[PDB]
Amino acid sequence: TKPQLAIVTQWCEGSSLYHHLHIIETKFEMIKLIDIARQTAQGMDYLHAKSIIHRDLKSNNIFLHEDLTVKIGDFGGSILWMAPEVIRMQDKNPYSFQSDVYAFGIVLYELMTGQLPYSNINNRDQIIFMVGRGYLSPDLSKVRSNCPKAMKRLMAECLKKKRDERPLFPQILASIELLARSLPKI
Amino acid sequence: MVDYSVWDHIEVSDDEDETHPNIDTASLFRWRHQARVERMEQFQKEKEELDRGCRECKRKVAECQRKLKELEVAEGGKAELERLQAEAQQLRKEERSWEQKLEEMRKKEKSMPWNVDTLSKDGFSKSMVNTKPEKTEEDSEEVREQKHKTFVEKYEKQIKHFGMLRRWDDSQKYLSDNVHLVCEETANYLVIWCIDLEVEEKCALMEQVAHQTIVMQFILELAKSLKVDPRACFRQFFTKIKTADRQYMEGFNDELEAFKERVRGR
Amino acid sequence: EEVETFAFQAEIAQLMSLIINTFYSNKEIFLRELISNASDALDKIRYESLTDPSKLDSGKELKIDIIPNPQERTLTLVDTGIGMTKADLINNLGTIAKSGTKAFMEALQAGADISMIGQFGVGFYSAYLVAEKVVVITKHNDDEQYAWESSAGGSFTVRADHGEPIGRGTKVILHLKEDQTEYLEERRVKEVVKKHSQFIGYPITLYLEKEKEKYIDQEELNKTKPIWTRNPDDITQEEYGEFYKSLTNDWEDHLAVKHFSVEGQLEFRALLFIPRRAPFDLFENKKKKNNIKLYVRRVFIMDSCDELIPEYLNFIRGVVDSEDLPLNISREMLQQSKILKVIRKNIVKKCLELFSELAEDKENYKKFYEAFSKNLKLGIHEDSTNRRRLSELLRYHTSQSGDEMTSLSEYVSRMKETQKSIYYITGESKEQVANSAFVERVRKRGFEVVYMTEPIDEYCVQQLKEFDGKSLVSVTKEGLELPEDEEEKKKMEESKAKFENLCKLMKEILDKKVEKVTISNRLVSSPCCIVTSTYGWTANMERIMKAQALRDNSTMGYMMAKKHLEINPDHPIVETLRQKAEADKNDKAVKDLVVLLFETALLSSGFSLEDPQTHSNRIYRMIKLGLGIDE
Amino acid sequence: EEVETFAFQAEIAQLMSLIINTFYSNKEIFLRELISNASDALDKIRYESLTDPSKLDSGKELKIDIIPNPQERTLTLVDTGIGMTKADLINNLGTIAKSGTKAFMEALQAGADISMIGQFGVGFYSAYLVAEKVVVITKHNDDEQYAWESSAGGSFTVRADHGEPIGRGTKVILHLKEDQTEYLEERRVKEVVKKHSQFIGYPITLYLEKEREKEKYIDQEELNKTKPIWTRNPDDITQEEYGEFYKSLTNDWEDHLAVKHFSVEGQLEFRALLFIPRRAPFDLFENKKKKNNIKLYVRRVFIMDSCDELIPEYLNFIRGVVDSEDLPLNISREMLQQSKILKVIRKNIVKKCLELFSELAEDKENYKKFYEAFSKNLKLGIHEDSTNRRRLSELLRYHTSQSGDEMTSLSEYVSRMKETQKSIYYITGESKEQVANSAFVERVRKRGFEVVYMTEPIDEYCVQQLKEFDGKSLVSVTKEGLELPEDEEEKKKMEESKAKFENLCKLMKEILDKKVEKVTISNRLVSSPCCIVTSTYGWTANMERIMKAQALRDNSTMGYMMAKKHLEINPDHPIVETLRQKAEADKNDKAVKDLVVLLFETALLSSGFSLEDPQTHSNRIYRMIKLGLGIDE
Ligand SMILES: Nc1ncnc2c1ncn2[C@@H]1O[C@H](COP(=O)(O)OP(=O)(O)OP(=O)(O)O)[C@@H](O)[C@H]1O
Ligand SMILES: Nc1ncnc2c1ncn2[C@@H]1O[C@H](COP(=O)(O)OP(=O)(O)OP(=O)(O)O)[C@@H](O)[C@H]1O
Repeated sequence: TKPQLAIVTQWCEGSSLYHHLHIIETKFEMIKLIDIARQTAQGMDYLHAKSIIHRDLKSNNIFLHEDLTVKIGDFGGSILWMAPEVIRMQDKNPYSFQSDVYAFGIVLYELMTGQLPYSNINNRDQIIFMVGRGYLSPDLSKVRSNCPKAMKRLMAECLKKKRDERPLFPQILASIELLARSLPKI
Repeated sequence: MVDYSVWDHIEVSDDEDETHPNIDTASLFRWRHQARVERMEQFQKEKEELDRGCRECKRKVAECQRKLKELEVAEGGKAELERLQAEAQQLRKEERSWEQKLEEMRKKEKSMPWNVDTLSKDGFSKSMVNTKPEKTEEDSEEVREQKHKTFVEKYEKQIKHFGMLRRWDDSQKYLSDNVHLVCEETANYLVIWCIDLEVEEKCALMEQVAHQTIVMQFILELAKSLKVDPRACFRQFFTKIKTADRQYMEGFNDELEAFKERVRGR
Repeated sequence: EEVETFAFQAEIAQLMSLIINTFYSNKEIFLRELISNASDALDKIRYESLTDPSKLDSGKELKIDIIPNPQERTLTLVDTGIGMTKADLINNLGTIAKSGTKAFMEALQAGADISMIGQFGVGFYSAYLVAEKVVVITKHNDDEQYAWESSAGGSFTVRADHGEPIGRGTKVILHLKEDQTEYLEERRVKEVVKKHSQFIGYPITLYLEKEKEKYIDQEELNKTKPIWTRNPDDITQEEYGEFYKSLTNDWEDHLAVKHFSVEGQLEFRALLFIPRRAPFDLFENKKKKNNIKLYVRRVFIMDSCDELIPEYLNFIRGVVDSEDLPLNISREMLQQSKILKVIRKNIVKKCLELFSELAEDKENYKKFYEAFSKNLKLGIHEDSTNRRRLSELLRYHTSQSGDEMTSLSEYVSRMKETQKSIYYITGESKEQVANSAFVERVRKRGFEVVYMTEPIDEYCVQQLKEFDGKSLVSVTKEGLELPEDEEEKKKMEESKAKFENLCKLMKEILDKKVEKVTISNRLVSSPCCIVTSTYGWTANMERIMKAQALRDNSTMGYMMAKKHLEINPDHPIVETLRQKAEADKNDKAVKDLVVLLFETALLSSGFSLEDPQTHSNRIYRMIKLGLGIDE
Repeated sequence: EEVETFAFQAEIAQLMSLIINTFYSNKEIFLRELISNASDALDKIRYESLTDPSKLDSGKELKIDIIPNPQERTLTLVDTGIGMTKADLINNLGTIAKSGTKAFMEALQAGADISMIGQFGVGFYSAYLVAEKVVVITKHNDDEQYAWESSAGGSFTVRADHGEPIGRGTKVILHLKEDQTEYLEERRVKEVVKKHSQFIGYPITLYLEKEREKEKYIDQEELNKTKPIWTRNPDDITQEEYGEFYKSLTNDWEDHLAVKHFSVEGQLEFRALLFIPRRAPFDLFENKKKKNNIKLYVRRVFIMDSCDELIPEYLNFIRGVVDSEDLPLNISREMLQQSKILKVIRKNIVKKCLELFSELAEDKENYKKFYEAFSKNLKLGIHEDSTNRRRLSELLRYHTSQSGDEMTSLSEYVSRMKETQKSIYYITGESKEQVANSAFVERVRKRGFEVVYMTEPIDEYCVQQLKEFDGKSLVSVTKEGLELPEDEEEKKKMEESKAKFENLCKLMKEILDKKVEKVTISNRLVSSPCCIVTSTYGWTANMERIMKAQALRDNSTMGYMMAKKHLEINPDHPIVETLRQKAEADKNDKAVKDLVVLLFETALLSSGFSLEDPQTHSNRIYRMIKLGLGIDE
């Protein structure tokens, strides 16, 4: 004789983004692959404007929430997101904003290629030494058929050789937004 | 006057009203806390370094004063004296620079804000548990008789003052101090009061007093169903009967009519 | 080359209009302002008395009256304070932004037992929010009696008068408006006075007219003195309880109490409380929360529990009185909102210490736990800072303690030598889970399982992942491993090859549904059971999620987990099933038996069947066959 | 006797101290105030040129500029407006509570056609909140260039200045202090301008210094580019403009679905603009999120966006703007006073939003998309709202027993019922397959009647309140005492059959032992031996399941008041007839007990309820499997 009222929920841990692209297929269209790449760029810009660094952004750290909402976090081999300066052994402080930029670039490569980087050689010690000296890099030919050219320029810029000729995040965000609001199909 | 310039630089590490829709909080708090602790420890290293350097420099200054007193009787040491004078003067001027740096550093640790553990330091604190014997209920028949006589007489005067009215909010506050005071014996005397009002054949007074009495007895019967005393259950039925729905209103009306017929036939 | 200086001026008419029509929101705070002024005057005369008693020969008591009159529209507010002289009357009551209290405080020695309200200046002009003409009558010790009259225009008249003597106080006569004649009704006056100014140290009284028609003197406007100001070594239990009854309208008393106070730059004094039984509309929200108030010099400022305590500690009542803070022009809000978040930390810390102290005696903890247990598990879900201190007040039923709840740290004591990790199970009732298929093996080797039988337990156990370096492992998730002997391992390895053929055939009959069928070691006396996979929902969580009213559905398929089947290689039924499958490749009886076995396994492992009519028909056919009826 | 008249006065230093640091929070506000002073100035020169030109020989265009200087810690706010003379630099900027806008509006001949911000006269000292030294340089059409300068506290200097040519306008220079030196950057200024004042009618520009390859200066006028649309006439706008505004007001990669645009020219004046998102946001049913859907705007200046009562709870997806012209406002321009007009605004908005909902229900292609996403929010209006229930129940579209994959409506279903029928039949279940071939709807679907399906929790929450339609009552097919109007020959046959199945009733009630409160015989089944129905007053099965499953229950009270149930059997099935024949002879046998327990348990299983202890039933099934295969023992 005294009804009720519907009650709201709290939240839940949505699926990780490494599950979507590596253990399942979950292939989206080209437009949505753009929107996710923009969301991770904006969020890292906010952290980088208060002197907070992250030290790693493994693709499983990214949590593709309900509907579509990217949320970087920290909860945690991972020698595939590291910079050619992290694997050094001097001064115990190689970390800077450019290393975050490099990790973001590798995330972008995984995101539009659809495959794990360095699929050719399978030896951890060999890979770490090779990145050390006689350095290599992922081959850029492995791309989607309809992938644009504006970002292929952005990817090559994020990981060149060194920490002095790498961009900062406002330029990357501006480039991604410019490419985003120009793309019906290509 | 009215200067509020001191409360301008407070800092909290777990603030929830500044976040980004692309960072999950949770881990943001840990980052902020770690940065604050690291900065505090760096400044503490600097301040303790300056303090211990000043202490050892004062000890060495006392030692140099003792050496000067010794040389007041002795002779020969000039190059050492000149080197000590030059080094000590340069060290003292750079220490004055460092002291001014610390004096500005206090103003900066005002600009770099107060944290939680600089604003206040604790005083006294006490805590009790109230281990009371929560079991108190006197014999049913004796309480019935004594409450009947005393409480039923006094609150019968009260209920005779109250029953000639029909208001709800007045009835609400009257039941508030009733559940402060009254018990089931007052309810039984209200029942017999309605019963002997039936014999007196006051139709409109029957309608009003029966309205109030059936509301109270519905409180009573809900109490019987839940075994929770009428003292403890007054606000919920009142707030659901003042905002009673149409279906609840017609149910209440039909139950009122049924109870009126039952009492008239009783 | 002709720089010339000037001085800042002020325009008066716009200033007054702006003040009295813009500063404040409500129209009910004028009573608060007037009461504050009267309290200050009484404080002044009281302080001045205790050096020479020659200043109290005209009026010995200190009081405050309220006299309404609904025939002439007046709201007189007589008091017996210090009074004002002519020069002071002109210079403070007729000069905006100048206060006479600050001068008295500054000239007064250095440090005294005085603490007064008011330093701004624009406070008495708030009477013109609801008023048309105000009159003030005053008398001091060393002057005559004077009358002040104005109408919030641009002038005021001050004259000497003869009339009714007062001792030494001040009268404020208020001629009310035409559309605001609802402040001469007594329920409204009582509500305003009780909400705003009820801890003033002096006896406010009313002067109503009830029924000769008498003259009533109801003093009950405030008769509950503040108790947090005095020493904590002189309050004796019962004194607390009364203050609790007259604070929030209860018929019972409390169960615990804290009386702490911090010092430094930001200082306050708190009186937190814990109730006996939970209110039945605790999670109804909607209504503004008023369980913790905030006072400055014993005058209400603002109430809130959305920013002073977290959302899972809304059952605690108290008082947070302080001494000085950065207030607004209308003392109804606080600049620098970070002070509130600083206060919240100390409140939370003291509350947790109180809980830990109360959990010592194991006789009153049960009463607190059986009525306030959901809030703790709500806190574990969203509180990263203190989740280790809140994970030790958890009591669980366990299968080595009959009808008494045990603690989590007590569990880790009575473990075995080779045991790692804690075992748990989540169900819907305490007897549905006591005798299930999964438990029937680990409970035969002397191990322990805890019983988490409630809806919020899943929300808790999803976040708390380890305790004291031990891992929480469930009994229903794709291949738990428990310490065992080597010989058992060799025998199980042989049996795995023994049953390697029927296992594939069942996967053939059962299409997309199960995902892999395997031999298991978790059963001793049941044919088969269903387990889920590591990364995904469990059965109970799926059951809870499918019953939420306001939640979307387009993400259900992404989260659900697959299910495996466990064939136990000792029951006779499985032994004969292998016999049948060995000779015949496909017979109707084998198909029917496999389907029925899977269906009962689904029914007994917490899952909900998607078409009960088929199962019912299958049961009815067998009932018919074994008792006669042909068709 | 003697009467002395006086006049009021003030204390200047204390008043200034009150102004600076008592009724201004969120320091950033200062910038807004300064901008709101430039715009007004510009407006004046746009009004003196309408009657006659040749008051614009000094400047042609109107603009607002911002120049930050990171080296001397200054921030300039150049503006080419009307200007100020010498007699107005001492009577306007050197007197508390004195404005020049109000005196300007007084002299007009009630022609209106102008609207300027501010009438109180304290808004320069908000700019004083952040700086320690303020300098003003001004020029007018009939004076010489003059320079104001102050550092707070009973002083200001008004010397003459010959050091720079300014055509016509004003120039405000702030000397920042060491603590607050974050307003010289790009992000802070950009955010403050974009959030507080971006719909001002003039081109705010910025002059920051960049580096390219080298101190080359940059012109970033994009501080405001989107113009206010809601001031135009509704008929003269196209769809692409609306889409562009919606996109660059809440960032989203898709346009809108429907848009409303109205005005209210009564004693109260406001114009609104409401949209409808194409896809529902993910976190729209949370606890305490900072709601921001409808934003207020008094004269194109942001006031507040949270509000308590502007739209009711269930209308949350609606997003847009609401512009007014006059409201009771505080001294800080962030809070509303006495909150009475909000009721009128809320009523009007609700009415027009419902009008839009009804208008959209004509085409049969967009309504499917709207209803697939925002269906839940309509089934809250029937629950909470009580004066709009009648016209909110037409927009509900359910499945049915005659439409394969097509959602029909209640009004369509009313116009398809046969003459004899007098009520609507519905069934509340868990899924659509589980509800399609159940046992309750077996007689009503053989006569040829129509039942409506309802498979979701919010359907229970709504149906519990909606009890009528066109003066017809809804009756469920899973409750006690459901009557199908039919001829009394079969009713007499049922009465005759109600006498030979009498002893079995009391035998079954005795054996089940206070688990069922009645065991009657009834007419709702054709091919099923048993089915369990609940009482007429009390929770149904599925409602009880939903009540139990949810968290935060407070389950002390609910457990011991609900869940009444019955049982009913059919006199046609061979099982029941054989059972009656068998129990006729021996009233203390053994097989009958096992059989009745099995029947009751299976009927409980396939009717929505949940078993109390699932192990016993499974063991019984296993035992029968074992005995029907010859394992014995
Ligand atoms: N009833 C009164 N008795 C004595 N002095 C009074 C009385 N009412 C006002 N005053 C005088 O008025 C002056 C202050 O007036 P006003 O209320 O405007 O300022 P305030 O005390 O700072 O403000 P508030 O109302 O917040 O306390 C003081 O000089 C005080 O002595
Ligand atoms: N840039 C300007 N150009 C011309 N007149 C100005 C300028 N800035 C201020 N004024 C003048 O200063 C006087 C007082 O302005 P003040 O800031 O004190 O309040 P207001 O104009 O009433 O309000 P607000 O600043 O909120 O618009 C007015 O006469 C106004 O015209």
